[PDB]
Amino acid sequence: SNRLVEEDVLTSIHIEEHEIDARDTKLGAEEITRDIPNISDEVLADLDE
Amino acid sequence: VRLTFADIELDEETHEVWKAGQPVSLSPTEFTLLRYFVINAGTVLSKPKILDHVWRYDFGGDVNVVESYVSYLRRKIDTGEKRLLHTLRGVGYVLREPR
Amino acid sequence: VRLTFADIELDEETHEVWKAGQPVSLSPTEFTLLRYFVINAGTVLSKPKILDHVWRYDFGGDVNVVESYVSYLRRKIDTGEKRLLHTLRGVGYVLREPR
Amino acid sequence: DSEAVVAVDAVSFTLLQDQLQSVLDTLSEREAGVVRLRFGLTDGQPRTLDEIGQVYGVTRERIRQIESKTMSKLRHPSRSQVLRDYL
Repeated sequence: SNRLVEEDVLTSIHIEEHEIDARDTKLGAEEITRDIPNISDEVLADLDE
Repeated sequence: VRLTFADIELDEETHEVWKAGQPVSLSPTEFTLLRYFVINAGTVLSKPKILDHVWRYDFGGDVNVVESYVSYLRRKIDTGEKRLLHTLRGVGYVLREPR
Repeated sequence: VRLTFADIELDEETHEVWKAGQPVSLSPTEFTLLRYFVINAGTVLSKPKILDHVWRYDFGGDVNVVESYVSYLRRKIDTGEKRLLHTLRGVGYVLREPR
Repeated sequence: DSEAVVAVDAVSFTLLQDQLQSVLDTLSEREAGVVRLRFGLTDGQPRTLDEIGQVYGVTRERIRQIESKTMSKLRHPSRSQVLRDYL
């Protein structure tokens, strides 16, 4: 019945983790920065500097 | 909007440079090389992609031209034997304050 | 609304131009060149945008005519060898006070 | 396999080539040929101005002027919007 959906009787909180590493390279260094090429702004709204 | 690094400073409008506060006159293409160096500060520069982006793709000359141009950049601003414009063997050059 | 820069004064109504308070007579095409040159003071002006904006797009003449124009501007206001309207090799000319 | 063709960017490149051909054909034929051999589209090598002069019987300054005409007309928003989308 929809009561279970509405009353949150059977609902689970699920958490995932996403690792990402910037490492040294012969090309130089990879930067964790907002200087991201060719991107819009509505998708840049929710990022810190 | 002027782009600065250590003791070299650039104004994007009238294409001149200050070295430690002293204005310096420099050649146009040599200035484009310096513009590449500052626009990719801290990242190593290799002769090929330097040739690819800065220079026209029609360049049929030899490879000594870029080495000579780096020599001019050295004798103009980094006159010291050890210089902020370090060179990598087979990997080219880089703008970096020495540690 | 009169356009002033250093010692050059211009009135957009009757198109009279003053150099250090002295009125000078100036040609219409050179008047448009001077108006553009003040309106973009502090930014280098190279020839291609000069023919693009100031002059008509049907202009089929050589590139020496604008050089003669800036020559008459040189002999008109800044007659000195060092002048407010400086030149750049390959990037045309610019009007700024020398440093 | 990084070297494998994406099979999506290939069709995109072909349609971009079609758009470029349409845009160039919309321009005048002399300008289209000048820019085509200037950036080496139809052949493998872009060419310097003197080659353009030898193949069109003009001086290199005239080729610089026609190139100025080319990118001036190419900044027209009719082409600018229709091509800028392709990125």
